[PDB]
Amino acid sequence: IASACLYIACRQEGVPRTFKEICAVSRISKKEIGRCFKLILKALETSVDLITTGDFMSRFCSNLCLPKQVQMAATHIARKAVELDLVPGRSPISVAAAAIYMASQASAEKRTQKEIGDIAGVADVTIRQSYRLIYPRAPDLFPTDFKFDTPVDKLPQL
Amino acid sequence: AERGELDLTGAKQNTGVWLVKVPKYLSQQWAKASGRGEVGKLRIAKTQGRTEVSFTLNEDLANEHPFVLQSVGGQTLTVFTESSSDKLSLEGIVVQRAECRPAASENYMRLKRLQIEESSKPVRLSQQLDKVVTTNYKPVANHQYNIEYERKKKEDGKRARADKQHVLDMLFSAFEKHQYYNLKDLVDITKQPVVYLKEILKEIGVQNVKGIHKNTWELKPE
Repeated sequence: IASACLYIACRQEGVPRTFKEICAVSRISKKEIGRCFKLILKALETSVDLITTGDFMSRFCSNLCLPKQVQMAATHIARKAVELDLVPGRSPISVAAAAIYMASQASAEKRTQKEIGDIAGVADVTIRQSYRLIYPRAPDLFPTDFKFDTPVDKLPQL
Repeated sequence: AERGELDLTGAKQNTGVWLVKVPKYLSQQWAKASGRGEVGKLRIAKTQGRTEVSFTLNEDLANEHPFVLQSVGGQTLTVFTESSSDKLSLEGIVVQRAECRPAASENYMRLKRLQIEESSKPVRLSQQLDKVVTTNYKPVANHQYNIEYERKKKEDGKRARADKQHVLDMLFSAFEKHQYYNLKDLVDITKQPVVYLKEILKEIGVQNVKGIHKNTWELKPE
C-alpha cells in the first residue's frame, strides 16, 4: 500500500515515477504495486492525471548526463510524435526513451539503447520498435531551432 | 620417549650461534637469491681493543653493511627447532648479538622514502567522483530474489494432504524419535498443512505447557 501510495503522490505532484522506478526502491514487485494502485484509486474515489512524454525527459536526460539542447530536442520529438500519432498504443516511457535515443544519436553525446534502457527502464527491443516507428518522420519531429551535431539524414537506420 | 622430547645435542655440545638483526630489504634479497648461495660475504675484524663486523652484498644482487654488536649477558637466548618428522631439538645458545646498519646515511633516507611510498600504496583513500552515480536503484520490474523465491514456491507447490493413515504413521514415526514436538517442527517433519495436521493431532495428541522454549504438543494418545 505504501509503495502504491508513493506512486500516486508522485503522479499528483506532476513528477511521475515509473512503476519500475518505484519497484526498484521497494521490496514489492511492479505487479503488486500495480494491483494496489488501482485498488487505492477506488478506495479513495480519486484519479490521477495521465502521464506524458515530457514528465520523464528531465529525469532521464539528467541521469544520462545529456546536454540541455539534447533534452529539449528529445522533449519536442516525443511531444510531436504523440501529436502526429506515430506511436499508437506505445507506452510514453518507451516513446520518451526512443526520442531520447534519437536525439542522443543526433548529438555529440551518443548513448546506446542499453544505457538509455537501463536508466529509463525499457527493453532495448521496445526502444528499437518505438524508434523504428518514429525514425522515418525524424526531420518533422526535431525542432526547427535545433543545432544538429549529426544530421537527421545520417541518423542510424534499422 | 615422547613426541615432545627435545634433542638437546645443541646444549650438550655447547654449540654457539650468533643472532643478527638485518633489514627486511636485505633479507628479502637473500631469500630471492637463496638458490644462488652467493648472496654476499660476512667480514669480521678484531683489534687490540676493538672489533667490527660487516657484510658486503653481491654486486649482481645489489644491482658495505657495518654491523653493531650488542650484549648477550642481560638475557639468555637459545635456539630450538621443530622437525617436520615431529621431533624437537635445541640447536644451541646465542653467544653474540649484532644488528645490521647501512654505511651511508644521506642516500639511505632515499631508500626509506621509496619503501614508505611502496608501503603507502595499500592505504586506500576516499576518491572524489566528478559525476553523480545514476546506476543505483535502476528501474526493475521485479527483484532477482523475488522471482527466484516465487519460482521455488510455485515449482515446489503447496503442501498436499496425505491420507489419515499415512499422517498417523508419520506422527507415530516421529513419536519414536521424540516424545513431544513443537508444532512448527512437526509440520516440517510430517509435511502436511498446519490445519489438516492439527485436526488429526488433536484427536489423539494434546498441547501442554512445558519448560521448553516453545509450546509443545504431547503425542501420547492416552
